[PDB]
Amino acid sequence: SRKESYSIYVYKVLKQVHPDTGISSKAMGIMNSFVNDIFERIAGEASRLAHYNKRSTITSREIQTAVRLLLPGELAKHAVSEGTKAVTKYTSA
Amino acid sequence: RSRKESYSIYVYKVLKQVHPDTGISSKAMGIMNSFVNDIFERIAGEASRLAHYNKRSTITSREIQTAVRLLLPGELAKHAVSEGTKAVTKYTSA
Amino acid sequence: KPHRYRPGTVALREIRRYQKSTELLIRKLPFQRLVREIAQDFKTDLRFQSSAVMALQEACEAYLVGLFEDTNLCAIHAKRVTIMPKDIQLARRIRGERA
Amino acid sequence: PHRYRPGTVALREIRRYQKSTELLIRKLPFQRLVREIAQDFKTDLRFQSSAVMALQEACEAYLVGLFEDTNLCAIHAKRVTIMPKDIQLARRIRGER
Amino acid sequence: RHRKVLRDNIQGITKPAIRRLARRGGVKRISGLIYEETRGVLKVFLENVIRDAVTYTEHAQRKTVTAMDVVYALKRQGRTLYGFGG
Amino acid sequence: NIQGITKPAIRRLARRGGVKRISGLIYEETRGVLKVFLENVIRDAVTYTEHAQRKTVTAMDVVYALKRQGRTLYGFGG
Amino acid sequence: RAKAKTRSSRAGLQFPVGRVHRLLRKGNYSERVGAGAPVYLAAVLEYLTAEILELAGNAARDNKKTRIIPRHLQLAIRNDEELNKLLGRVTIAQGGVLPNIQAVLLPK
Amino acid sequence: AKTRSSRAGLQFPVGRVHRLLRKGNYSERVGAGAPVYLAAVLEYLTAEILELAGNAARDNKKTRIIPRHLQLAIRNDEELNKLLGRVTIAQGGVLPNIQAVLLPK
DNA sequence: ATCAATATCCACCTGCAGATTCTACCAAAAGTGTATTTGGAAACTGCTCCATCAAAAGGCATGTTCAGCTGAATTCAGCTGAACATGCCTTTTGATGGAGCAGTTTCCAAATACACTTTTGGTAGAATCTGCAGGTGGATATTGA
DNA sequence: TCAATATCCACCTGCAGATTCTACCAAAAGTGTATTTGGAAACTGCTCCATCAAAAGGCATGTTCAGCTGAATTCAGCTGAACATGCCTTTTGATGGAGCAGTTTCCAAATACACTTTTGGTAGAATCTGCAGGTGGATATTGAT
Ligand SMILES: [Cl-]
Ligand SMILES: [Cl-]
Ligand SMILES: [Cl-]
Ligand SMILES: [Cl-]
Ligand SMILES: [Mn+2]
Ligand SMILES: [Mn+2]
Ligand SMILES: [Mn+2]
Ligand SMILES: [Mn+2]
Ligand SMILES: [Mn+2]
Ligand SMILES: [Mn+2]
Ligand SMILES: [Mn+2]
Ligand SMILES: [Mn+2]
Ligand SMILES: [Mn+2]
Ligand SMILES: [Mn+2]
Ligand SMILES: [Mn+2]
Repeated sequence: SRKESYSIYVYKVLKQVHPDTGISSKAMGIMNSFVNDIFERIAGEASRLAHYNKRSTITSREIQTAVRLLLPGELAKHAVSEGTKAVTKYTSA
Repeated sequence: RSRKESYSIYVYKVLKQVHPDTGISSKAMGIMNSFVNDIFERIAGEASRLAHYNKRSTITSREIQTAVRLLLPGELAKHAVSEGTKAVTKYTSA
Repeated sequence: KPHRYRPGTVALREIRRYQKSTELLIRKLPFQRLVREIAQDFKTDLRFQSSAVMALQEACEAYLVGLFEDTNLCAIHAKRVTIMPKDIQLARRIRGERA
Repeated sequence: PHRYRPGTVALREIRRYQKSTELLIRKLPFQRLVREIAQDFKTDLRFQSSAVMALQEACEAYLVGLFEDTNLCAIHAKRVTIMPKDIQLARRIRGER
Repeated sequence: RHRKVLRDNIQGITKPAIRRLARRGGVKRISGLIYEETRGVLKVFLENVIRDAVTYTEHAQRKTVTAMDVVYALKRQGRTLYGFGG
Repeated sequence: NIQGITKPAIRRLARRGGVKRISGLIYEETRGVLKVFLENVIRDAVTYTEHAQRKTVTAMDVVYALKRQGRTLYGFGG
Repeated sequence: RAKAKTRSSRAGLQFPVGRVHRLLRKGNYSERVGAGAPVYLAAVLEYLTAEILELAGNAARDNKKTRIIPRHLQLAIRNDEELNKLLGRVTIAQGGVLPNIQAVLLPK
Repeated sequence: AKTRSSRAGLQFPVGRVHRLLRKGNYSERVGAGAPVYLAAVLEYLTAEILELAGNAARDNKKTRIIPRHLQLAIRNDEELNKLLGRVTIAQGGVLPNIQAVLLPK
């Protein structure tokens, strides 16, 4: 059948920071868990945020407030910039 | 004036059933509403998760039942499960 | 003589008394001031529903009381009867509030 | 005809095991304990091998963690030897009791 | 239209109030240094809750922190509070 | 079977946890905790199993149970 | 048409089956919600609020009051092993704590 | 036709993140930027950990990142450690650490 | 083995702040007649899970010393509790202006629902390559002297 | 400080379990269309939040004093560590059969829709009442003698 994971993406990102480094299967498994967990945490909080404010749509504004409430200081700042950077670029050309 | 819903009416009925003589202050009623909203959240939440882990797009009394077994401790679970089932078979008897 | 209760007697009198009651133990106004200060340092020109301040005080006191229970167990465990900073620190480290 | 003094080899093991990552509980005994307990909730169950490993990993990460808090409680009481009393206090403060 | 400057309000949590809280917590004897550690611990507790609460206030584009903001802020921190649900 | 969890294995766990000296009563104490930990988790897992109407406990069932018990594990499907 | 029977009375319940059904649909828990789900949930909630009101009511009586207040809710909850666990991470405003002094602290 | 990831300039699957938000029962509707934003956040955190674990590997004379390395990067970083404080990395062990009072001499 | 000094426990009042019951309007359950979809059901089909075997070989169970740790006993400097005198500043009430929550409508810009067209990611064999696990030899760290 | 025993630490080395590649099909993701509709303005009606004034007494503050608690010093009885000895339970594969997840292929039952019609609930109003707050006598409790 088929089982989709974030492997190829984690791997792509791996090569950009450490072109020389590889990653074992057990480690790739750990990165998957990591991505799924953070995904759930952010989505889940954005879900509550929209519900508290009686909105039926989760916009980038909810994902951002969620990131702020979820990630520690510097991680939040950097994550917030990367996020608005990606949305900005996506909205242009 | 956007009316605000609550479970007070039902908490009060149930109260009269167990303690006919007893009343309840508004603060205590405030706590009871929080309690009902909290447990609903926990159960539906777990039910939601449960249905998702099994590629099921609908939450049935069966999801609510497993949620209940997972969330409530021992005896409390046994009894809540009985009342739940009893209510469903009765409801289905039209 | 005058009469003098021995040290510890009044303290036990106080435990029974406060564990019997449910009122907040920190003064209202000072606490409201502390909230507005901390808040102000995060974002300016904020306002607070009266309920919000009370919700915060209820939460802080429930938290300190609970922390002192744990702190008290740590002191006793060290065969003492006087809670010290190191006890509060041991409790928070084990509560994972800060390993 | 020589011996290491009490505690010297203990420290040596702390160093060895804090450096490694292998599971410290023997596998078979563990699998056996797992199935015995499960058997009480539902009879005739089968286990993916990876389900047993996930359990052993969690279980060992939990005990190692619990021993840290216990070591801290024992040191708190001016001891260097952990005791049931220390595991009890740690589990009490963690709210597991 | 100037409100006075807010400073040192943490000292508003007095020695007597902390002694009372320890009492309810069942503490019999209190070291002289407990009071400053306690204020420090309270300060951290409060900031994290207020920070999260104010984050919910802003996302709702309000200038007023409501009791619900605090309730969500506390629930986020696994410190669920009953009695102010609205 | 709980006795299968042996003294030396408990010593090792203790060691990775940085414990230098161990009292004789800790061993039996540890099995009790180990047993409560496993019971609470396995019970939750089998409940996810029985719900999915299976007879096989899957790594995911364990991962979901662990998450519920506040012991999130990475490496087995989440 | 036919007689209007509430789903609650149909289930032999006090708690609002309809209200609970809408909350499930609007709470984003799943794409679809079965008919028995809100009936089963309304019953569990009702059973639970009946269990703690039974116990609270007793604490009220013990303290010679006829009106249940927050402290009464605290006593009922913390004194019941099962409810205490269910609500182990919940704080009840104006509930205080249970009277409890460690033995070692009492006068020798 | 070019993917939304490339357009957003990401390595993470924007399309998949969008489908996952819609099917995860989080809200009734999903804005177009939310998948973009979310994917960026996930990519960034992913790079942060791989960067430090890569380093942990190098400091070990290893070129392949393994579980132990992810554990050393995480627990040795204040922020990452706090974020994953209730998470356990299988096969990652613990940081070498012996309480002073337990040393000899 | 009292007594005296206080703190605590109770039952008796009763008007005020709240709680409970009385009244009406909707917002929202309940009814019905379609239109759609879910997921329970046999029947199969591999995947991977138990058994069953064997060796070996670690790794564990036993006993023997005894090192050095924990816990019992003592001692006492001075910290922290109890009691007091003072008088500050939190509480308790009321009143007022007006910032800013909601509560209404009005209307795109942005999201959903479709029908296709095109690309990418998950698979199942290929084609290496990072170290695990030994070897050996060289200082180390411990320990007994 | 010596001198010996047992630990570590290095630098190399070579096979092998994983890894990294290479070669193809379908779901997913990207498009071009047609509809929908969430919730962003643009007001504005009213809560209820911030402030001010004033008076009064509950409580915080700052001291004196000395009880008894935490902390430092000994001491020795045992517990728990280090080890050499001896043995069996765990580990490692390989085979084989079978149980049982995953699917495919239906369709009758169960849900979602659309919208009309029928009330249970909720926002005050009006009416009704526990019990907070006071106040003196038991009933104790505590601590000196
Ligand atoms: Cl200290
Ligand atoms: Cl013990
Ligand atoms: Cl159902
Ligand atoms: Cl968006
Ligand atoms: Mn400031
Ligand atoms: Mn205005
Ligand atoms: Mn491709
Ligand atoms: Mn090597
Ligand atoms: Mn609209
Ligand atoms: Mn003064
Ligand atoms: Mn003296
Ligand atoms: Mn002492
Ligand atoms: Mn001796
Ligand atoms: Mn009616
Ligand atoms: Mn009274």
